[PDB]
Amino acid sequence: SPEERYEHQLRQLNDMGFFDFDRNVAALRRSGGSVQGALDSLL
Amino acid sequence: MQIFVKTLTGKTITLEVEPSDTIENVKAKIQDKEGIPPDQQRLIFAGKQLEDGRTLSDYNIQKESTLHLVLR
Repeated sequence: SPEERYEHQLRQLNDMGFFDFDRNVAALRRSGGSVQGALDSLL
Repeated sequence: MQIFVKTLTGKTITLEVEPSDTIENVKAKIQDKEGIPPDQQRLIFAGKQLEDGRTLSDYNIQKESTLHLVLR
């Protein structure tokens, strides 16, 4: 499940001020777990 | 005042800064401590990518706030 799989990255994103759970999970799925790669999409 | 800068690998950098310090200045401090060139640095706070010409006070960054550093 992506919510368990990305628990750490989701916490990082929340700490950074990105709180949209479905948007974050989708971005992390498309970047293969990379916060670095997800960030352009989230901004 | 002190602020913190956290990397994605979990390294926390402590910086000495002033409220009227620019983001450009903060990236330079980061370079001095950690060796990261400023052009590679993306600083994130409260869902925003911080812009070089703005100050810490412009973003209401105060004592012991934590910024996140993401490399380009």
